[PDB]
Amino acid sequence: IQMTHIPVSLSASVGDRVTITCRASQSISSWLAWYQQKPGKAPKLLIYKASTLESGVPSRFSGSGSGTDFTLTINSLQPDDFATYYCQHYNTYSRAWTFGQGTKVEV
Amino acid sequence: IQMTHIPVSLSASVGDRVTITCRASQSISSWLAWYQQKPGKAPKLLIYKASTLESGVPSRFSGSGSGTDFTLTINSLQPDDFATYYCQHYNTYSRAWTFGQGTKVEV
Amino acid sequence: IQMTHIPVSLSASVGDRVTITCRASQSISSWLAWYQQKPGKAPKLLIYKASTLESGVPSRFSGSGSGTDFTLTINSLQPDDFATYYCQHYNTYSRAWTFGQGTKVEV
Amino acid sequence: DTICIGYHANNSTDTVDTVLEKNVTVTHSVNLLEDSHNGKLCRLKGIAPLQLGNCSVAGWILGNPECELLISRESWSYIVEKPNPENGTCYPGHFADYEELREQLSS
Amino acid sequence: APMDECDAKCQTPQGAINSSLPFQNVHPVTIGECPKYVRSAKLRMVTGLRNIP
Amino acid sequence: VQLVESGGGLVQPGGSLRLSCEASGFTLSSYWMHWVRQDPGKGLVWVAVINSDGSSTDYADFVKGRFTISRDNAKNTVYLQMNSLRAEDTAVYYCARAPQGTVFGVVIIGADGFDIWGQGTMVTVSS
Amino acid sequence: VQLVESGGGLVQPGGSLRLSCEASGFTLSSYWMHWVRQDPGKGLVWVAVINSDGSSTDYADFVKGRFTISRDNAKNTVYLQMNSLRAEDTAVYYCARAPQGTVFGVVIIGADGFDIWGQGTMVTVSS
Amino acid sequence: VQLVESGGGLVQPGGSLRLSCEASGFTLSSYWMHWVRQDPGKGLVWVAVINSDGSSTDYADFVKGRFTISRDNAKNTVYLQMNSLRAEDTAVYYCARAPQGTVFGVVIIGADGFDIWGQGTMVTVSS
Amino acid sequence: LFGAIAGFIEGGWTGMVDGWYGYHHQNEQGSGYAADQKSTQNAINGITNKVNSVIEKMNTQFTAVGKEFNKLERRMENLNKKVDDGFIDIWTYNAELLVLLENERTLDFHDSNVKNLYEKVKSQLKNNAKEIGNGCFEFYHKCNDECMESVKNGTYDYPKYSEESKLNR
Amino acid sequence: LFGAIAGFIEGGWTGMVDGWYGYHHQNEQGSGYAADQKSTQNAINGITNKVNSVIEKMNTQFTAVGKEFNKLERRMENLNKKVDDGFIDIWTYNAELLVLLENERTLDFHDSNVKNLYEKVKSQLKNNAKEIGNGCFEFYHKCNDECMESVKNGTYDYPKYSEESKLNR
Amino acid sequence: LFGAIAGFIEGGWTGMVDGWYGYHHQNEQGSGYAADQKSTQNAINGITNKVNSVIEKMNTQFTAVGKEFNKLERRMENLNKKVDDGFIDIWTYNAELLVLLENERTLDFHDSNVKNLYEKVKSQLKNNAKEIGNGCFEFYHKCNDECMESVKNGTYDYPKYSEESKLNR
Repeated sequence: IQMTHIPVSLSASVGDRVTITCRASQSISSWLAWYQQKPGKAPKLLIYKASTLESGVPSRFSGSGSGTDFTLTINSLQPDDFATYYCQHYNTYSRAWTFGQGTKVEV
Repeated sequence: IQMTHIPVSLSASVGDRVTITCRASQSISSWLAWYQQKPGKAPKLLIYKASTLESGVPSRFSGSGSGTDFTLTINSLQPDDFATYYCQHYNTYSRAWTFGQGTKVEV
Repeated sequence: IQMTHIPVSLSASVGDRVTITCRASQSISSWLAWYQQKPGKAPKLLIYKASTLESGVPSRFSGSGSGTDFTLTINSLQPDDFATYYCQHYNTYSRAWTFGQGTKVEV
Repeated sequence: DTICIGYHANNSTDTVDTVLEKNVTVTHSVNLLEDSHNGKLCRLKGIAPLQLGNCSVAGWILGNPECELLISRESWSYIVEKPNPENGTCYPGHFADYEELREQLSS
Repeated sequence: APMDECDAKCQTPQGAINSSLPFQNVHPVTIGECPKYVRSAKLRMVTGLRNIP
Repeated sequence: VQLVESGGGLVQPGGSLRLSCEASGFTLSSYWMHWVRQDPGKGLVWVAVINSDGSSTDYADFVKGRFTISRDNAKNTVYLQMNSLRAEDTAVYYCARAPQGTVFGVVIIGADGFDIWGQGTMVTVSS
Repeated sequence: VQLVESGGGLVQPGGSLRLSCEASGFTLSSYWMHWVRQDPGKGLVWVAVINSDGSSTDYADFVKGRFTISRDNAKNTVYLQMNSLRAEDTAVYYCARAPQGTVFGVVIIGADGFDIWGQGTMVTVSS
Repeated sequence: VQLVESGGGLVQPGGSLRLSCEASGFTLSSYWMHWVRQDPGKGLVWVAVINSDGSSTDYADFVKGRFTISRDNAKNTVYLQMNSLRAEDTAVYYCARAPQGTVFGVVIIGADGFDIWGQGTMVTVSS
Repeated sequence: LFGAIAGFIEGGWTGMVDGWYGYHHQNEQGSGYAADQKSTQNAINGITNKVNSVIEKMNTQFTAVGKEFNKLERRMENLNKKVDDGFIDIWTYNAELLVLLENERTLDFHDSNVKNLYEKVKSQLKNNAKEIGNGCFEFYHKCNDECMESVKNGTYDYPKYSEESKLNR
Repeated sequence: LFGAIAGFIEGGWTGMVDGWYGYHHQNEQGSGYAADQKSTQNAINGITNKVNSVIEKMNTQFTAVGKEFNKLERRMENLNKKVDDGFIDIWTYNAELLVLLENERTLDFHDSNVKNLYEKVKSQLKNNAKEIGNGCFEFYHKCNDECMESVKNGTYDYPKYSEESKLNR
Repeated sequence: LFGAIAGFIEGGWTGMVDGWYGYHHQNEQGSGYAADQKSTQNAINGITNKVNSVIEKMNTQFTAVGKEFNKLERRMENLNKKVDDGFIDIWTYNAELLVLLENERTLDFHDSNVKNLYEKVKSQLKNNAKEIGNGCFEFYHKCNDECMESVKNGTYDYPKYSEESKLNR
């Protein structure tokens, strides 16, 4: 299974909507997780099951999608929201964990 | 398919509940339309799907029935409700459009 | 079908929640009736369908259970609630009416 | 000679959500939600609305000198008031039970 | 909103609605024979099959 | 409503006896009628059942054709005729009423169990 | 929204006529078009129906190749050609519009019957 | 809650190394443990996974029996031993925890993804 | 749920346009599609009645909204807002759950209709035809447009072809 | 939904009255209607449980209705009427939808029971009987009342009649 | 509802742990249990979607509760109670009933899967195997681990074993 990120890199201003799309080689249902990693740190989970928010994640993040096309929307971009975002296909059954290349958001 | 009226003619006073019953030769489900025609004029559609009222038709009209037997009831008969009432079996699928013989409501 | 009582006899004080269990040889769904009988008198029906209170009985009686295990609770025991309690399996279909041995509550 | 049993497929992009699946493409569907509107206030059963304009219900009912165009109007379907009316009670003071009067005039 | 010369059946502060559909998501405030306000953004009921072409 | 039973008494072994329930306050044609027996101080034992039309009857495992149950809805009476009585069959006999459900005889909603019992007639056997 | 009819008149038996409906207020490319007729004093009977593309047309039992239906959506008109007319075919002809069905031709939710009718064109057959 | 990683260092090609994760704050016996390597600048690559009981382990497609993953719940630690390391396997290695699932290993409700990660140990292979 | 759609009949047919369910036949006289009018008519009746019945259970709103409260009437305003929000939440839940559950039920219904049509044809044909398994039957006797139309119409004459089919079997 | 009721069994039997589902047998000793006790008992248990379980979720009203407001409390009166009417509308919708959906589910349940009983008899008989298709099996061997009672009771002895059935087949 | 679970497959298997549905094979090379990955994966996806889709329709409460009224505001207080308690009742219903209905459906869902899986194997084996009826098939030809794995994988080669199976049958 392969995860592809569109766009590979993107730039936007603070207070603007942004969409990051992850596409799958096959149908992976809602077995997707969105992580955020800042340089020289460890990733923090943002979304699991393609729609659910981790406790502590601000409500400005919104995940949406099913099947083969998925999306992370960061409404009202903030300075603490400039990092590399990763999509992961995780399936404990069938033992499949796969990470995307990642998209860097800049200003 | 044949559609018949009971009674052929029905005379009632103003403010009296009226009831016209249309019976089918087969089971036509809820594919019925009640039309009203005053002498020397085009018919106006009162009810479709044996229960639903066309927009603008007064609420004093009611529709009821399914299968083979159906009924139009005009509670609180008013002077503008003295006309000829027709029951039509319409089925765009199977292409069946048939009109009833007609009922007359007099004073 | 045999219906057995646990315990055969019981001693409890006023104001004390109590519990009488009746077990069935096979599965009898919710076909249980709980009766109460004071000495030298006809039984009075407390519960039918293993959960439903008969009209007129106090709300303190609570029936529960299904299948093999059934439980009758006299919450907040009162002086009038000292009698013998019978569990009956009644099935009009299959024509099976069977009474339990009995459970005597004392002071 | 072969006979095959099958179903109907078309070029639809209509999608529905089920309990078992999300974003299921379907041959035919109906939309039970209304999202569009005219955009302009319009009459209701013929009777025109009463747009007070720059004056509020207090100014309309006390006869504010700076909006007399509402004096002629006597029948209406609903009243339209600006979100922050400015031409209300010219002489400063307290209008007793203003909200109660608005409720009374709403009917 | 401005005032037109329509003949509508429902009126909301954002504008009028002319539909026999059972629900709406325009505005909770309504005047006339109006559909029931819901907070959803999509209520689509399937009448056909799964599309597998 | 009430059920009043009669006919109990002392009968010698091998004898015969008749028990009768009379209703007061309800129509007997709309209830199944049950006969139960309770040994003095012991538990309750079911004996016989008669339908609402006298067509279908049932008897317990210890009644090998000894007992015959019958009904008369016009007089609102239920009859149980015992013969070949033995020393074991001595007890207080109760008449019980049970509702008749629309589906066959099963009640889906409403009252289902033995709603109204009698007062009990003592039947004793000895020499 | 209204429908206007034209072309009706007196025609001899074994003749020909052309009736036409023009629609104002709506585009009839999204409506099935029906031709019905009412005898003077008698009831309503249905003659012909034409689809929203002209591909599927249906005719009543009494008309066997006599009548031909046609439609021009650009001109917003629907035509009916009658040939080999007889004395029976003497009636007021009405043009009705029917909403196109949501699924196939069946409307699941919305208007379903003949919402808008014409005014009537009198067709007479006599010598 | 935290995971701390140790053992990362410089090892020659064809060498061996032994990374260890210690978890403070929770119990290791109720979490799947994952080892995820990230090349400097490049993305995240998943390396290995060990179950709650150490019975089922899985490895990536680029590790040909080189790596062995082990667990010790009593000591609250998870170890990953690499042997026959090549030049390609130089990266920052992270330790991730994943919740167990209500159905088999798949979680139906609640937290599902890698909730808590480590800080990273830099493993460099060069001569 | 019944195994017909996306089961042993994998994909749909874009060449059939006159019905939801139907047949695809291929004999020496040619190939063609046809729609089962009876099954599709029953499905249309059921779907129409379900949708309409669901709708009429909700009476159209024939009222108005809007109230105002002063500063010393905060409790009234909170109560009114709570009532309005609770009613909106209950109705949103009802609408969403109804659509979800009814959508699953409708898809199951269509699946069942296809399965029942397959079983009807199978029961008519019996051993005169071979069940390939992709939704198709291969006849053991030569069949023309007449016997095709008999199979579609339900008037298949099994005894007529029994002797010929037995020899080829 | 399962094709048994109003499917390959065209209509019901007025002659059997001891059950919902049953058998109709015809041998040299006569014809008769019997009612399957196990399946009908299971159906009664399920339907009783469903009806009661639906009822218990509807808590009995144990309160009162009625309030009075003076002319200066029109907002109070409007709020009270809104609350009462909204609760009535919600409960009416709940009851009506519940009845509709449960009715469809119950009819499907009965269809499933009839189909399962048919399949049980079919699997019991195997190739000792021929499926006529109207819900009936014509035996390839002579069957008395004992073997009919065996089929009804589920204790059919396929090997005993296997030799005789094979010869006639 | 479909007759697989608790029907012609009496009980479950404790030895199978890797999936809900699976196979139990026994050849000359030994006996073993395997779990159907595809069917169990589909079931997991369906049940996860069902649970989550139900859950997200009820948004979490964000406000607070509690209001105070003096002796002259009793009509207020009752109204407040009449709202609060009322709403609770509705939600209680909307929860309890939901689970009830959903629970039944889920079980039926599982039943269907088992049935479907069984049918698939039928369509793979045809006359190469004999239906015992307890839930399995006795092969009419020798089968090793390769052909058993083909049966589980859906790639059964019917033509290869057709000649051998025909002789033994």
